[PDB]
Amino acid sequence: TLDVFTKVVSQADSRGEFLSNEQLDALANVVKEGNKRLDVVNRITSNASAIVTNAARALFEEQPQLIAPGGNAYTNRRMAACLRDMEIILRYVTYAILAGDASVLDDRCLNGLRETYQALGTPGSSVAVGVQKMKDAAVGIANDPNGITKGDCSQLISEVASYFDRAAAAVG
Amino acid sequence: MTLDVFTKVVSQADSRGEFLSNEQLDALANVVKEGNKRLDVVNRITSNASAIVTNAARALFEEQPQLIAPGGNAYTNRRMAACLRDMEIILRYVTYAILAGDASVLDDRCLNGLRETYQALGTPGSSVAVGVQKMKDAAVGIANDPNGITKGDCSQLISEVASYFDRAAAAVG
Amino acid sequence: TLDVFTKVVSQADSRGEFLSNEQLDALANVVKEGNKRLDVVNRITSNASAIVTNAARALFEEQPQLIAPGGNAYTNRRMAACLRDMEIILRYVTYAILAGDASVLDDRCLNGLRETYQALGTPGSSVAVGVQKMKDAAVGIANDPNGITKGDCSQLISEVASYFDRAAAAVG
Amino acid sequence: TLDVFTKVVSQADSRGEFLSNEQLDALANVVKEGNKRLDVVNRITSNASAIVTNAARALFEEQPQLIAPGGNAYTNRRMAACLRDMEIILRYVTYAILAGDASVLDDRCLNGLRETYQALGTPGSSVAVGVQKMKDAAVGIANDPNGITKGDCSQLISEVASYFDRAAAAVG
Amino acid sequence: ITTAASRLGTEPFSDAPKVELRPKASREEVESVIRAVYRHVLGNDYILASERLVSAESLLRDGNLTVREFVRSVAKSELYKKKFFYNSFQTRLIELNYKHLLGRAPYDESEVVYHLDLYQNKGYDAEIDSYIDSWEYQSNFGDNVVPYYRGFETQVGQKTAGFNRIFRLYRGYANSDRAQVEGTKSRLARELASNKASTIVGPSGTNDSWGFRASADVAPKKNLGNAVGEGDRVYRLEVTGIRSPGYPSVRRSSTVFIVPYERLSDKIQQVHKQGGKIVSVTSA
Amino acid sequence: FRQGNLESQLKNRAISVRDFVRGLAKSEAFKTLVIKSNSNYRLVELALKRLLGRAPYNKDEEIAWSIKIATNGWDGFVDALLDSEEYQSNFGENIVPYQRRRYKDRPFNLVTPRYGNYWRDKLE
Amino acid sequence: VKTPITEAIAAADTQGRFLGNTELQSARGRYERAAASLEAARGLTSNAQRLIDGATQAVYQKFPYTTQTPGPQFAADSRGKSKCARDVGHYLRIITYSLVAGGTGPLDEYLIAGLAEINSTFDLSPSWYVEALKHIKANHGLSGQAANEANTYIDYAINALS
Amino acid sequence: VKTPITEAIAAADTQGRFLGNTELQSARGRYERAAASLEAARGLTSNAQRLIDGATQAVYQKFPYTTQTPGPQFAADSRGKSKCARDVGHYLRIITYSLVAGGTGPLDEYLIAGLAEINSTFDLSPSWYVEALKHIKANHGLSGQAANEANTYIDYAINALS
Ligand SMILES: *[C@H](C)[C@H]1/C(=C/c2[nH]c(/C=C3N=C(/C=C4\NC(=O)C(CC)=C4C)C(C)=C\3CCC(=O)O)c(CCC(=O)O)c2C)NC(=O)[C@@H]1C
Ligand SMILES: *[C@H](C)[C@H]1/C(=C/c2[nH]c(/C=C3N=C(/C=C4\NC(=O)C(CC)=C4C)C(C)=C\3CCC(=O)O)c(CCC(=O)O)c2C)NC(=O)[C@@H]1C
Ligand SMILES: *[C@H](C)[C@H]1/C(=C/c2[nH]c(/C=C3N=C(/C=C4\NC(=O)C(CC)=C4C)C(C)=C\3CCC(=O)O)c(CCC(=O)O)c2C)NC(=O)[C@@H]1C
Ligand SMILES: CCC1=C(C)/C(=C/C2=NC(=C\c3[nH]c(/C=C4\NC(=O)[C@H](C)[C@H]4CC)c(C)c3CCC(=O)O)/C(CCC(=O)O)=C2C)NC1=O
Ligand SMILES: CCC1=C(C)/C(=C/C2=NC(=C\c3[nH]c(/C=C4\NC(=O)[C@H](C)[C@H]4CC)c(C)c3CCC(=O)O)/C(CCC(=O)O)=C2C)NC1=O
Ligand SMILES: CCC1=C(C)/C(=C/C2=NC(=C\c3[nH]c(/C=C4\NC(=O)[C@H](C)[C@H]4CC)c(C)c3CCC(=O)O)/C(CCC(=O)O)=C2C)NC1=O
Ligand SMILES: CCC1=C(C)/C(=C/C2=NC(=C\c3[nH]c(/C=C4\NC(=O)[C@H](C)[C@H]4CC)c(C)c3CCC(=O)O)/C(CCC(=O)O)=C2C)NC1=O
Ligand SMILES: CCC1=C(C)/C(=C/C2=NC(=C\c3[nH]c(/C=C4\NC(=O)[C@H](C)[C@H]4CC)c(C)c3CCC(=O)O)/C(CCC(=O)O)=C2C)NC1=O
Ligand SMILES: CCC1=C(C)/C(=C/C2=NC(=C\c3[nH]c(/C=C4\NC(=O)[C@H](C)[C@H]4CC)c(C)c3CCC(=O)O)/C(CCC(=O)O)=C2C)NC1=O
Ligand SMILES: CCC1=C(C)/C(=C/C2=NC(=C\c3[nH]c(/C=C4\NC(=O)[C@H](C)[C@H]4CC)c(C)c3CCC(=O)O)/C(CCC(=O)O)=C2C)NC1=O
Ligand SMILES: CCC1=C(C)/C(=C/C2=NC(=C\c3[nH]c(/C=C4\NC(=O)[C@H](C)[C@H]4CC)c(C)c3CCC(=O)O)/C(CCC(=O)O)=C2C)NC1=O
Repeated sequence: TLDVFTKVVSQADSRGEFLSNEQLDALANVVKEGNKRLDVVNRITSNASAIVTNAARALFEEQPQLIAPGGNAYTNRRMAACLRDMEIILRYVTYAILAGDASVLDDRCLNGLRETYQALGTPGSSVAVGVQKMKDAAVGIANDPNGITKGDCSQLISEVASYFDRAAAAVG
Repeated sequence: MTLDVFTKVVSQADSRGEFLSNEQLDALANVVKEGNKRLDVVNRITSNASAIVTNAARALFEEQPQLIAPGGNAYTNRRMAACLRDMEIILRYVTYAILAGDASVLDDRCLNGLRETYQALGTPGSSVAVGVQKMKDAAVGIANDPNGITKGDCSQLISEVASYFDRAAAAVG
Repeated sequence: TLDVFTKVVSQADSRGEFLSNEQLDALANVVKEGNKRLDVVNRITSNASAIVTNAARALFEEQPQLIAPGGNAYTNRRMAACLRDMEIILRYVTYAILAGDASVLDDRCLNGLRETYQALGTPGSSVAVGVQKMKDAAVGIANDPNGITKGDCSQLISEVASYFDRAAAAVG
Repeated sequence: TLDVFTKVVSQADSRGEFLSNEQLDALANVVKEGNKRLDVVNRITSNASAIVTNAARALFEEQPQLIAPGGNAYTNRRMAACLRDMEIILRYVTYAILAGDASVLDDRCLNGLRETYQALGTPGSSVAVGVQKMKDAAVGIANDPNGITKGDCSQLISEVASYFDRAAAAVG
Repeated sequence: ITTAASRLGTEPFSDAPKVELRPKASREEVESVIRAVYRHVLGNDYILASERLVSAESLLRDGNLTVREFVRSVAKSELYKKKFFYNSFQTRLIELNYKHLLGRAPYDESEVVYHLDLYQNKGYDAEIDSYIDSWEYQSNFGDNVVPYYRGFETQVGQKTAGFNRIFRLYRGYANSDRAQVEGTKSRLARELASNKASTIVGPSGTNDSWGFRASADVAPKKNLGNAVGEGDRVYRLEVTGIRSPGYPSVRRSSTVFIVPYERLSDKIQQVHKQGGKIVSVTSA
Repeated sequence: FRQGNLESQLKNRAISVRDFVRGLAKSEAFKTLVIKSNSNYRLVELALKRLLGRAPYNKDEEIAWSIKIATNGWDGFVDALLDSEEYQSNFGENIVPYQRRRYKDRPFNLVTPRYGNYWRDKLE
Repeated sequence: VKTPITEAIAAADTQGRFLGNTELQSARGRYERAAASLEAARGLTSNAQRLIDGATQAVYQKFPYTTQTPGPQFAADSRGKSKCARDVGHYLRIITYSLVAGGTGPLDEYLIAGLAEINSTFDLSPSWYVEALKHIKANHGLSGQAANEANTYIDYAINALS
Repeated sequence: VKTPITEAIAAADTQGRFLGNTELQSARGRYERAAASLEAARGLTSNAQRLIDGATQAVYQKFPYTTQTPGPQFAADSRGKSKCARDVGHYLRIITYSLVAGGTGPLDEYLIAGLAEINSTFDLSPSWYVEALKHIKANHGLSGQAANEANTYIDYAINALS
């Protein structure tokens, strides 16, 4: 479990020198964008369950053979395995957005997902499609201004689109 | 590994390290008597090989229409051909096992990595089993009917063929 | 743990259609041969301990090097390991006879026996000879009519000879 | 492939300093014991094939089940696999004695022997016992003086007994 | 897990009733709790009658004793050490006590580091006290509930790298865990600090080839090279047991192949000609 | 001429040496040096002489391999040579090409020029 | 799965003992029960198209808003009503499965495990399928001892919905 | 292993084609041949104790020094003669194996692979088992065409020893 701060700390520990001035200048900018980071993380967990069901219907339409009998997500028991585990991507993504680093995302939700499926028979491609259907809706939920002050989050929202793309490409 | 019914008994009798017992030679003498019926059933499949690939393909791609529909795993003409070409490869290794009389050749070539290779490929395992299960009721039905041939009941031999497709089906889906 | 019934159920679940008429005609025959299945299973567990000792003496005569020193079944402890175990084949065989299916036999007593011996040094032949010496006596115990009504069960006894041959060939 | 010399070289390369005086004093001693190293290595390869057959008979007596049908070394083909191999321990041991270092022994004959047996079914104990039956005879061949000048090499023979014990304990 | 549980051999654990200890005493339910303790803690090894710990049992009949204090007392007993502690490495044991007392395979290497400095300062008999007096034990096992395998379900808060270290731990219901061919050495001591998760291999007959351990210096899982293939799809196929032509042709069985897409179809045909069995191909 | 990417792969071990030789045979740095200067029948002979490490048997088999190269390309003929059963059994999977038997036989690098006798006559 | 044959097996497995007369009497209780249960399954398989047409129309008349309210969850569009006959067509399979298996195994493994888990997410009210099964309970047409056997699994599914 | 059934299989596998009439005619050549070969195996299994007693005594009278010379390799002690009947008792199994399999598969896989490899190491002269098999070749007591088929495998083992 690493931060943006402890990323710089463990990197400066390996060289064994003091923290340089521009690194403190860069981390002072993270303090200024710190309140925008709580704007984006609070907006996802408020719309957490609404974006799980909405990405599930768009997945199970466009691959109809899953629900269909013989499919990997056919019975009501596996179906809940898949439907509820779509939160576990979002559980570890919004950890990484609030952390600002992809270390927590890597060793919990990324380290064995492409591992565990060969023994399970869950298609790798199907899982990737589902997370990529979360990404265009999770970015779109945090994008629109309604009752918040207007600011610029382009350089910060691209971190969120990188986090889902890190989660997608490591499996499929 | 490529094994027979004979070398099944040989490698089993090698592990105990004793001579071949009398009833084992009595059982293998029966396989000699049913040996000509085994060539009756194997010759009938490869004569109807290409006719049963296309006929099982249409019944598959009707009843799961989303495959050749766009976005499907068998949509484009290349993947489609591979799937079509493959359905012979089940039948290539099934009729090997019928003429062998043993499922060892079926296991280490066509069964050992089919349920393996699909997670990396995205192909649906359940659908494939259905495709092979649509071969089985037609392959049994081709060898069942008698036209211009002596009539005998091998029902004890055709059940081996229905076991071989069911071995090929259940190991994937 | 599967039955003959749940074999048909899980097979009919994968196709996703109703149960066909001849499948119910076949399962109605299993009801009629159901009382013969309790005839054969009750006869083995009554002669369970008598067929363990009798197959043990015929094994340890014909391979004398086992209870000879240096052998794998030499000392009293391992010797009880083997003796205790020969019931465990019979425990999982008579489960499969009463189940009428080889699913319970496969995932408990067959799934790691050929696995566990390379680390143990127990030879393959000893197990094969031992179980194949059970089979000709277990069939012979259930074959003879003494004080039971005469019937025909050759289509059912061949299932028992198949179950030991499944247990034998998966190890040696 | 490393020496005693290149052991000191690659160790002195990592510190990045010149070679110290006592290291050259220690390597000058290896020059003085260099002629005893050719005494011990020449005595093994002259008795190479005699110690393979002699350690094989003592192995296949004391574990008779390998020879017996069903064993891992039963058929004449596997039997030559094991017999042929027992030179390959001695091929890589006498490399390491003449090298004076265990680097050549490690990455060829030690790096995958405990690996390759789980897929092969060859037992660990048989391999361990055989190597250890070579060691008390290989030390005993190089120990006795007949037609050579008498010297002291107990500080050098213990390296050979360490090399077989390195080869034994890495597998079993 | 069902139709993966048939292959992996974890169908008996998937539908396994909790034993408990209802507070009314009855000899049969107590007799069946005691088999449920000794089967999981001793890894389906058998207990003979001198090995029974009949004096352990007398306390169990009384109300005060709780399966939890009993499981402390079987692991501190010298019987359990004679099978597992003396014939094994200390890291293996730290790895092993999580399999029995907790039921899950070790998540991080840092969990392991804490145990060693506890084991040195306070002994092994206080180490097993720290496995039992953990919050993860008390949350899922009560005082009157046997430890069972929790490797399979979610047990929220698990890492999935630990989902596959559990399949490196026991090879089926049928196994002893002294009876795996790496028996003495820690199978996961390399995996815990390389921090990679190796391939799940299932047990025998259900899987045609059980014989695959991860090598020392083996091919990397994700690769960079296009590998001659015209289209980038690259797949990583490993073989388990190769008994093809001898001494120079096969210097190393169980070698991992990295083959791109367009020659994958011929590649499976060469491996079967070698008599090898494939445990895994993986896109990378 | 040497490729940096290919050399790196061998150290990593991601690519099998038999998969590595495919890089050098289908390298356009290699292709300009040998395919501009050599005819089709010499292109058979040079690929057998180096990759398979064997002399060609006769003349009629350079004719035999020739049709495949024109249709399959240079890459497709190399691909059919390396996936031949003869190459895969005798060299095996990870062993560098070499000449099999040369009791009294010319080294092939010395024996065969990079370019052919035809392309020399154009240079004059 | 759960079957009173395998219920006798898995109970004797944990004790590590042979099939005594305790586990053996559980078998013939399953056997002679099948003869009043297999033609209880034949009454449902012959009337397959009647009941899924009957229960689907019974749901719409009980809840008239479910045909009018706009939403994916409802049956306003055609693909909702196409998913309507799929769902109750999926219920009648498992009831015929659990009648033939003779236990509540297939009802456990295939229907009710996680059934209360998904209905919170897709806002499918379980009282929809309560009235769907209650139409099948009254209009199955089964009679006698066999009917009683087919009547419990309908009521066992209803208590799992609630 | 090698069997003219599987010889037809592995040949059709490398070409990647179906079992045509080329591979199919190799099967009935194996089938008919078994009826002259299975009672060729019954002549050896019934006479099992005769031949291993006969060939072992034939070796000692041919080579009289092998009973007198002191060494592990020889038959001076009792455990040598105990290993004597083990070896020729192991030859007659594979001949009955390769007669029943109908090919030289079990002779290849179980006997002659590495047979010249071990005899250089243990200094077992192959001419010992040459005279051992030649006694079995003359005294197996089999007659007719079936005996001739059985005999080839005796002569195929002799050429593998030399
Ligand atoms: C001998 C005491 C025990 C024994 C050995 C045994 N080995 C094989 C087969 C192989 N052995 C090796 C070993 C190596 N190859 C290497 O490159 C290295 C590093 C230097 C080693 C150590 C290999 C690769 C093989 C493959 C097979 C071959 O021979 O080519 C066998 C044969 C197994 C088979 O299935 O045929 C045997 C028997 N077996 C015992 O029982 C002894 C205790
Ligand atoms: C058809 C019923 C199903 C299906 C199949 C499908 N297969 C592929 C691609 C490949 N299939 C193989 C298969 C084999 N190789 C073997 O050696 C053997 C044993 C003899 C078999 C069965 C291989 C190697 C490939 C890939 C490369 C190649 O074929 O040359 C695809 C392609 C998928 C893609 O995206 O490329 C498909 C679609 N598809 C279905 O939906 C059916 C269930
Ligand atoms: C066509 C008008 C006449 C004709 C053609 C013909 N040729 C062959 C056989 C071969 N043709 C070639 C030709 C080439 N190889 C090259 O590399 C190139 C330049 C890129 C050319 C033009 C070669 C090498 C052969 C040998 C076999 C091969 O195909 O690889 C045939 C087949 C003959 C046979 O198989 O014996 C035919 C029919 N022959 C005629 O009848 C026409 C008069
Ligand atoms: C094609 C799209 C697709 C996906 C993605 C999918 C997921 C999916 N994952 C499941 C279980 C699972 N999912 C996970 C994954 C996780 N649990 C953890 O502990 C980690 C936090 C997390 C991974 C990062 C695990 C470990 C299981 C097995 C749980 C069990 O067996 O109870 C199940 C139920 C059982 C199954 O068949 O294996 C489904 C249906 N199904 C689909 O059809
Ligand atoms: C942990 C609880 C917590 C939250 C949730 C929080 C959010 C938060 N977001 C803020 C600002 C802001 N937040 C945003 C966010 C965005 N604007 C856009 O148009 C984008 C689409 C989007 C990012 C994707 C912006 C633009 C501002 C402007 C002010 C600033 O830079 O902080 C501020 C500044 C102070 C204030 O608003 O009073 C707060 C409080 N502060 C807290 O203490
Ligand atoms: C519809 C169910 C059915 C089958 C399958 C059937 C087959 C069948 N094939 C027979 C004969 C035979 N079948 C074959 C076939 C062959 N021999 C070879 O070596 C060739 C490779 C192969 C042809 C390609 C031969 C040679 C015979 C000899 C007897 C005859 O001429 O009928 C006979 C003669 C009577 C008997 O065997 O009892 C039967 C019964 N009869 C039936 O009622
Ligand atoms: C040697 C070969 C052989 C067998 C195996 C055999 C069994 C056998 N068991 C029978 C009856 C029966 N068998 C049982 C057995 C039981 N019912 C239970 O519910 C108990 C759990 C169990 C005893 C523990 C019963 C209750 C009957 C009823 C008929 C009778 O009394 O014989 C009958 C009566 C005739 C028939 O069924 O056609 C047969 C044939 N007969 C044979 O010739
Ligand atoms: C039993 C324990 C034992 C050993 C091992 C032993 C070896 C030994 N080898 C010696 C000499 C020697 N050993 C060699 C051997 C060789 N030089 C080469 O270049 C050849 C390749 C190789 C022979 C193949 C030579 C050349 C000498 C020179 C001195 C002499 O002639 O003894 C000497 C002379 C005295 C000394 O070195 O202090 C000793 C001690 N003495 C012992 O007491
Ligand atoms: C019901 C499922 C099941 C099976 C099958 C099972 C088998 C089984 N056999 C074992 C041991 C053993 N198994 C045998 C068996 C034999 N050794 C020989 O040489 C003989 C030929 C043969 C008896 C005929 C022996 C001797 C041991 C003890 C080995 C030792 O103590 O070193 C072990 C290791 C644990 C222990 O021995 O305490 C297991 C798990 N355990 C189970 O839970
Ligand atoms: C094998 C046993 C089994 C059953 C029966 C089952 C039903 C089931 N029906 C669902 C949705 C649905 N169910 C229905 C059915 C209905 N809604 C209506 O309006 C009608 C009143 C009623 C039919 C009579 C519809 C229309 C949907 C889609 C709703 C949505 O997408 O939000 C869903 C969630 C999404 C899905 O994968 O399609 C499940 C899991 N799942 C199972 O595993
Ligand atoms: C399944 C086919 C098969 C055969 C036949 C076989 C023979 C065989 N005989 C051997 C030794 C032996 N072979 C003999 C036999 C003889 N020596 C004599 O003096 C007599 C002349 C002659 C018998 C007529 C003896 C006495 C030994 C022990 C020699 C020793 O230990 O050095 C050995 C080496 C050690 C062993 O494991 O016992 C092999 C491999 N191995 C095989 O896998």
